[PDB]
Amino acid sequence: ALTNAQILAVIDSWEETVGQFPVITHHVPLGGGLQGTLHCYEIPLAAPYGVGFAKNGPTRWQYKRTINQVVHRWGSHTVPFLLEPDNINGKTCTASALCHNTRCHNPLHLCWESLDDNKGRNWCPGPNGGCVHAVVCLRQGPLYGPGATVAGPQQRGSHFVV
Amino acid sequence: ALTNAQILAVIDSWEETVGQFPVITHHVPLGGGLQGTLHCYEIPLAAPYGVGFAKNGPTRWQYKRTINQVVHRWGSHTVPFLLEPDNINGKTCTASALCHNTRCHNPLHLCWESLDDNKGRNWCPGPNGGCVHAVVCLRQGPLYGPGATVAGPQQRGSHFVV
DNA sequence: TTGACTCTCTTAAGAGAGTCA
DNA sequence: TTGACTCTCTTAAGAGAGTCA
Ligand code: NA
Ligand code: NA
Ligand SMILES: [Zn+2]
Ligand SMILES: [Zn+2]
Ligand SMILES: [Zn+2]
Ligand SMILES: [Zn+2]
Repeated sequence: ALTNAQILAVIDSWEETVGQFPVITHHVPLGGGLQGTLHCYEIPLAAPYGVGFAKNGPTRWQYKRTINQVVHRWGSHTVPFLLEPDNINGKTCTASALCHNTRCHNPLHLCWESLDDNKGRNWCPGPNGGCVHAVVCLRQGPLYGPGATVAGPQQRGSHFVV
Repeated sequence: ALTNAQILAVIDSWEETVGQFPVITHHVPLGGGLQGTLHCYEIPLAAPYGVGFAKNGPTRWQYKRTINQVVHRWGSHTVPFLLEPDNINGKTCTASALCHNTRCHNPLHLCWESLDDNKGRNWCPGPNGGCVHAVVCLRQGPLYGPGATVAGPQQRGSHFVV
């Protein structure tokens, strides 16, 4: 098994490589009618992506290192959390993009939480609009708002009460 | 089936059958420290379920009627909305349960919206805690709250800024 | 040891369609 | 015509593992 030192070395190699990705400045809603700025470190759209990186899906990548003749591989966003517990409350931990930008690999834009917590950030009003997440959101979620509901609750007869 | 009169016939027969389901009272959080009461009309746990109804999955059912000697079938929760557009902004319309109770078929607890809008109601603060859904929620979402994040954003070196 | 491809799987909100009696 | 079962698929947030040179 990899030692703590080997794991830290893996995290260091990842940061050095991701830190050289193109840095894109984005203006984003924060909630409460305010605007902020996020700086995303974005993996390239096509190969080559960077030392150790390869694409396994349309917006999925993996990071690979060979140690003592053995090949090790991790999801490209999971590396910052290799020294953390990998489950909580019986649920698997997942890399959760606070910037909602799948190509970004900035570890300051990622957290480590259940898939339900991860998903729910899509609808959060944001750090200046009422976010109650203990690890606070960086921006208002892209899907927050009144929605586009086609038809509401309704009945034709009188069989039902609310 | 095809004509307006036949579709109205399907909706009326469905309302009559579901109107005989057992009515179960559920007390629910509304947000803002307040509580309300909903009356769900719950499909039985095992067969028989009711005229026209059959189970295709653990929490999935279908309604079936024979019209013009042909069998027509729909998802158990879609029948109230058979006269509505079946898409919006190029996204499929889905039956969304405002009471978050899958066995419930009370049409006063259903709406018709994209799968993203549907999912997002799981994290809404509720009608007394700040819901902004244009078709308003009936309760606070079951997954609303601070979350259980294991690790927050972090870096080991000095290569990244927020 | 490394790059650039290939394939299938998980979750929880939702679906369509076939086999028998 | 009606009832009671069987199977796989969709979406968008996430994953693991094989092949070849
Ligand atoms: Na996310
Ligand atoms: Na729902
Ligand atoms: Zn980012
Ligand atoms: Zn938040
Ligand atoms: Zn209900
Ligand atoms: Zn709401």
